[PDB]
Amino acid sequence: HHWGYGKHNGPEHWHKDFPIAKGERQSPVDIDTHTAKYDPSLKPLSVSYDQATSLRILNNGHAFNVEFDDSQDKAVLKGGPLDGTYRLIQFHFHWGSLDGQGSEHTVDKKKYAAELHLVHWNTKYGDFGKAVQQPDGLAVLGIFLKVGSAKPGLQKVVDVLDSIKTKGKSADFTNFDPRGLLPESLDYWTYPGSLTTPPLLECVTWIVLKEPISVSSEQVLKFRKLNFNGEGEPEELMVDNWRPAQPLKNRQIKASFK
Ligand SMILES: NS(=O)(=O)c1cc([N+](=O)[O-])ccc1Cl
Ligand SMILES: [Cl-]
Ligand SMILES: [Hg+2]
Ligand SMILES: [Zn+2]
Repeated sequence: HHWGYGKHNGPEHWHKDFPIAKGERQSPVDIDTHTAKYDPSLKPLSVSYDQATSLRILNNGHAFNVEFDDSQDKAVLKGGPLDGTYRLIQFHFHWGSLDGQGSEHTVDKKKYAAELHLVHWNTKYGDFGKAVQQPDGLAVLGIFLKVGSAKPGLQKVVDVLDSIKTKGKSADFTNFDPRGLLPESLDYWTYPGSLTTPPLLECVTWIVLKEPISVSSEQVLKFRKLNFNGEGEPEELMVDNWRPAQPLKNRQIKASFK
């Protein structure tokens, strides 16, 4: 009985094996744009993905990960609310069964069709493993996806999904440039949070971009062809793999823009 997104193992059940699910800084959260406050103390956000080196793509049972070689100082996120440098290790998405839902964070209660998460670990901690034992160990750059015009830079990911349909399958995925998945503006909202998936560790500084990227209906439709199940098992489409908004509690969301 592994955690998942179904009726008997979904978000409302996670707290049993992962008590921190009811913690003080859980993610995602609803971003109330009117309550968010512009923060002058925030420094310019820096996303440097020019040397990013992808290795492979994997269906892990709850989503698919595009993994990067993080053994060297490449693909780094710094500035903004961050102290020091954070290194990109992987990115993945959360999406719905319909265009009207799919994102984890919401904006004034609005749900987007999907949400992209670029995961980075604080280099001061040596590696990802040690980083997730720290309150400021991770930084996730979140980007909303809406259905409209296709995103050319996403097609290479879409076309390889047919090879990793079921849980456990992986495939080489080199030379993929994540810069092609970024919107024009880096305006963002930021707050202290957690992993949105078990173990739900509270080590994340969330940086959610205001401007969504547009992807085509065809592209998201292919995301929905993936399977939660492993090969040879009854088909359970990989859809609605998103956790709903959690209590903001003692937290303030800061905006990088006026
Ligand atoms: N959703 S997330 O970005 O908080 C996240 C997801 C996973 N995952 O479910 O593979 C690992 C790390 C992080 Cl920070
Ligand atoms: Cl597991
Ligand atoms: Hg999983
Ligand atoms: Zn995620």
